[PDB]
Amino acid sequence: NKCDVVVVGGGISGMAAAKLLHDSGLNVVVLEARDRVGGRTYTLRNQKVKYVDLGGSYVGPTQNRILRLAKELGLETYKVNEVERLIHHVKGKSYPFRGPFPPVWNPITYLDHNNFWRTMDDMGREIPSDAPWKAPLAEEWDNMTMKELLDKLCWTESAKQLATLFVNLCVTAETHEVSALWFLWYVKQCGGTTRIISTTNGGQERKFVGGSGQVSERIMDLLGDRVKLERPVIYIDQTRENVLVETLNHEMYEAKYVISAIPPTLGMKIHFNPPLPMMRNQMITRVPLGSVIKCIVYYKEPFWRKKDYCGTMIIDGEEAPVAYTLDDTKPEGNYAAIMGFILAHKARKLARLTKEERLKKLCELYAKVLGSLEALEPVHYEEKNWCEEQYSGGCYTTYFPPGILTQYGRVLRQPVDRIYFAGTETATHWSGYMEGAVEAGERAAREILHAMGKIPEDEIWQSEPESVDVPAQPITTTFLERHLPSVPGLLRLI
Amino acid sequence: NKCDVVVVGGGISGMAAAKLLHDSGLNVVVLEARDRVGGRTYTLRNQKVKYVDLGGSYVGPTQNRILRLAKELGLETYKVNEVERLIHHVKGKSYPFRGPFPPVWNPITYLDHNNFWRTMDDMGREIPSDAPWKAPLAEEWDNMTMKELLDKLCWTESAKQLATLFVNLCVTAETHEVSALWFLWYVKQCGGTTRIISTTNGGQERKFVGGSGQVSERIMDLLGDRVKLERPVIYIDQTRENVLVETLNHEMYEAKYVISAIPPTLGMKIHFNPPLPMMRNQMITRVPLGSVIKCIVYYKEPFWRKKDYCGTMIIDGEEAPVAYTLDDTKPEGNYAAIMGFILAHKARKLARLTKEERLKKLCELYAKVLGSLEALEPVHYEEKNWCEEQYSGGCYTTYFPPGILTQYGRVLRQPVDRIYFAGTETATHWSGYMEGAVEAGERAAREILHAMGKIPEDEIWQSEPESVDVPAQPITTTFLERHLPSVPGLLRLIGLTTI
Ligand SMILES: *Cc1cc2c(cc1C)N[C@]1([C@H](CC=O)c3ccccc3)C(=O)NC(=O)N=C1N2C[C@H](O)[C@H](O)[C@H](O)COP(=O)(O)OP(=O)(O)OC[C@H]1O[C@@H](n2cnc3c(N)ncnc32)[C@H](O)[C@@H]1O
Ligand SMILES: *Cc1cc2c(cc1C)N[C@]1([C@H](CC=O)c3ccccc3)C(=O)NC(=O)N=C1N2C[C@H](O)[C@H](O)[C@H](O)COP(=O)(O)OP(=O)(O)OC[C@H]1O[C@@H](n2cnc3c(N)ncnc32)[C@H](O)[C@@H]1O
Ligand SMILES: CCCCCCCCCCCC[N+](C)(C)CCCS(=O)(=O)O
Ligand SMILES: CCCCCCCCCCCC[N+](C)(C)CCCS(=O)(=O)O
Ligand SMILES: c1ccc2oc(-c3ncc[nH]3)cc2c1
Ligand SMILES: c1ccc2oc(-c3ncc[nH]3)cc2c1
Repeated sequence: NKCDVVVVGGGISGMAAAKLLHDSGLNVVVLEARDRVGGRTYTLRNQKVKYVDLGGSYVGPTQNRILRLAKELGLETYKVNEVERLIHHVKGKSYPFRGPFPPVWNPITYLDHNNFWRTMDDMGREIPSDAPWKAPLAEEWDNMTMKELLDKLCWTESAKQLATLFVNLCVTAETHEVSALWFLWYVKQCGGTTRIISTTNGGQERKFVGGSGQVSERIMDLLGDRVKLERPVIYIDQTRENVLVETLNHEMYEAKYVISAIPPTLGMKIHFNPPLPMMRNQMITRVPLGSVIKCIVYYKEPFWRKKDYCGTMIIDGEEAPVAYTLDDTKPEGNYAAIMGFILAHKARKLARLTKEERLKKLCELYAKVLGSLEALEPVHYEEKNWCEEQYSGGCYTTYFPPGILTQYGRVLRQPVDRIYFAGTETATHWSGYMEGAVEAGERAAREILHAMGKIPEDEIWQSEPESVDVPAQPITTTFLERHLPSVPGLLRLI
Repeated sequence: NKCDVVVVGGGISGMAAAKLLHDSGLNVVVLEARDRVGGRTYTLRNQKVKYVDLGGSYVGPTQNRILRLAKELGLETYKVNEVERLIHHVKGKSYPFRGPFPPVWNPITYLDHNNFWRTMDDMGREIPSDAPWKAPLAEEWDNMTMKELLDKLCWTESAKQLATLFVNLCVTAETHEVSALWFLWYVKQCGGTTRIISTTNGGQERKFVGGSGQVSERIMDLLGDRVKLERPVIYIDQTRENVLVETLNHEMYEAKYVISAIPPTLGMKIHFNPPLPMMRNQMITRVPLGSVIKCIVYYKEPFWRKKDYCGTMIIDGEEAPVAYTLDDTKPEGNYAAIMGFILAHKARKLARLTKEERLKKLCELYAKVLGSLEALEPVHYEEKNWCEEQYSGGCYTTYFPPGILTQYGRVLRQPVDRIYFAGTETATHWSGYMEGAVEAGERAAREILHAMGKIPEDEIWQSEPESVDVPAQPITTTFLERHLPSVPGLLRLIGLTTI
């Protein structure tokens, strides 16, 4: 089976790469392991839900590539509900609020919370988006976990508990599991603490009407039989004139170049001839993905709105199975629902239960947090545990344990002879997201066009015009936010 | 191709498992990815060296399973040279010594060093060998790195520097890369700090005459054509009555049971039907192996012995490419040589050089440490960087980063339907070593014999008689070693007295 380029993986990144090469007139083939496209996106349809995203779902301002590609494919977005108040549930009680962060009243606690977010952003400003290993303190920050950084920075338990929730929600991993350098890079490359965590004007702003799975599905529609489902790649041989790619179902493909568009560690499922260079050989064993169950509970009405709650809950404490929720009701106001994530160690702990047992735990939690018996009467339930997936390895994305990013980070996007590397993990802006999958797929495709003499080197990386539909507003701070002292700062001054 | 049991992997563990099963009367096949058996053991033979171990090589007292297996195969051991003095090189200078650790004269520094080793072993005694996640403080210890633990325990930089060399040499990883719970388990399950690090009476005491690769080679000889070389396994299907195992070169094997005798993360190279359970699916992405280049420099004579140095060097400092060496001269006294390890980040950093460039840096280092110009006159050089191996992933063994051993540790040797797990990583005594490979291969084989109804349950785990050729001396302490205070203990005493 001969072609110009074989793309390994039919997620957003693989599809985005294959579309760009196809549009330029090359013959492309996509080899997809699953019986479906979309990868870490997956939209389920049935009569009870109409459609529901069980994988990645949210898009927001500054994510211009995914918004442009989806629009071209005929998709529209709608705004996640944030009309009414958010809730922070702390020590068994609900506190309603508005804004990026829940209010803090104790003056010492206030200084400590303010300093924490401000310091994460100050640190990020020294970390290059395209080369975090070049931060002036790269080794110092990479050799400690986020747990150790929080222990140093947070003088109050209140700030440490909220910081921990923040880490667990952003990267589906425990603070002690991940490098401080890598985590600080991850926040900075999504535009900072406010942008990453916000609904209005942030990464949770919007969802696609009909589901995000439609991105990969609609590219597969364009490409037709160029997409081969149930073709897990098992072997890549670069010792001859053309590259040879073999699948598990005993097919052989021959191409001038390959794009690897799978999570980095899933490169281990492929046997290489000749062997990979030593730094990549070891890198792909050092880069796990996080752990999460995404759970959606359906109700007759969006009853929380009647109490002036929008459906967003930030829920602290070990006993709560879900630490974060958003309203998942359709833009038409029907199929009322709450989406929640079971994060990191809780995904491992609660996976032992039945689906019915998890539904009961969630409904009882939401009844307490929303202060409503209506939460105890679900009409339907859907969930997906991404820890189970052989061809994802987890969700949302790959995290770096201490020491790995500085030692192996340079390897991620370095070509290996005629194999180029896409996948959201290789992006420089919203890596981890659907936005990063588009950036990395289109960049890896343009590296091949450049290697073919079709475009100049300065066209490999390309800027994206801002979406007219989803424009970004500036992120601002107040004089007091910028200048109030930290807790040890107020002590040095006393 | 039909059989009772397919063993995936022909290193020591898979070879020990296959031998046990074969001896019990079962039909076994070994599917080995490489064109050779032995895996993380590899004995090179050529005219310049005669033979030389480029992978695992040392055995010692308390490693009774590997000693028994090797003896039965007709192999002999000899003692690594420790006749003359050891050297500790720190801050640019060499200090000769004898004993498990260089002597410390400053009384405050002495308290801190004594307390450090003592405390590592005290903590280890809280950790069950067969279940480290059951330690009372397992979560607390697993949620910090070894670097954080050294920062807390060591009240002198001298102790922290030495402990850092200790961690790097024991597990070919950095202190900040590894879980404190996992590292404390690893040391305890090798018999403790003295036993793991010693030559005489420890893990470095002996080598096999002719090389350790003979263990795997001689078992292949016993098994004949049951060992299939250049058969990398790509696919295991358990949806039917018999297990189906497919190889890369397009062959199919059918068996009642399978033993996976490969490093845990190399399980990712196999596509599973049905998919693995979620805990194992994630576990095999969380367990990297360490990084090392093993380097042997050959000389006309063992010239260091004439200066009353045995060849053992503990070398501190970033600029030193090699942090630990042993005399590698043949027991006959010829093919004089120094073996050195390039460890952890230095294996990555120095892999960029040529073989000739690395030889030059090693000779220049040895010349300074030994105060000997003769070190600049090598006659031959061999090396192996284990980081480059597709079918090993690194050496010596698998390490666990913070948080992993408590969350996923119980999965490591849990059977998946009809797949059982061997490999040194699943051992409970000298896991990471050739000893642990034998323990795990024989244990997994006996799990299958029990599943077939051939042996009762209490025979799955079996004790090993002590070697009569290499018996173990106990590790002892003195009254003062046991009861002298730590540095903060002493400060507490001072505070109390002066109150
Ligand atoms: C799973 C999951 C993902 C995301 C979210 C939630 C879940 C449960 N959430 C999103 C955000 C992540 C933040 O960090 C988010 C969370 C919370 C609030 C706001 C936002 C989300 O809502 N928005 C968003 O943009 N991204 C989210 N999540 C991550 C994205 O889903 C993810 O970034 C992209 O989908 C990744 O795309 P790709 O890089 O294209 O990678 P895959 O989807 O994994 O595709 C790889 C395909 O390759 C196939 N494969 C594997 N191995 C193969 C072999 N050997 N041979 C052939 N094919 C192979 C595999 O099957 C895939 O199809
Ligand atoms: C590499 C290396 C290993 C060891 C040492 C040094 C090096 C450079 N040193 C040893 C000590 C380790 C201490 O922690 C030590 C160090 C310093 C001072 C004293 C002692 C040593 O000297 N003694 C010792 O006992 N062990 C050492 N090292 C570790 C051992 O080499 C290792 O423990 C065993 O060899 C492991 O045996 P196995 O569990 O059987 O595992 P492998 O050897 O890796 O065999 C697996 C085989 O599987 C094949 N494979 C892989 N993937 C396959 C697929 N998909 N299909 C089929 N076959 C597959 C692979 O090719 C292997 O042959
Ligand atoms: C004359 C009185 C002097 C008292 C000295 C006050 C020091 C008290 C220690 C409290 C530790 C608080 N945390 C946040 C855990 C560590 C801070 C990290 S760091 O100290 O900035 O490194
Ligand atoms: C007479 C008492 C006065 C003491 C007051 C001085 C403060 C001492 C701080 C030194 C830190 C030493 N290290 C080893 C880095 C950390 C130890 C961790 S732990 O404190 O033992 O938990
Ligand atoms: C810690 C953990 C979760 C969090 O969610 C927010 C938030 N959501 C929408 C506006 N701010 C802020 C926040 C902080
Ligand atoms: C830290 C690093 C390496 C080391 O080697 C020893 C040792 N070797 C032989 C007897 N003791 C002790 C020791 C401590």
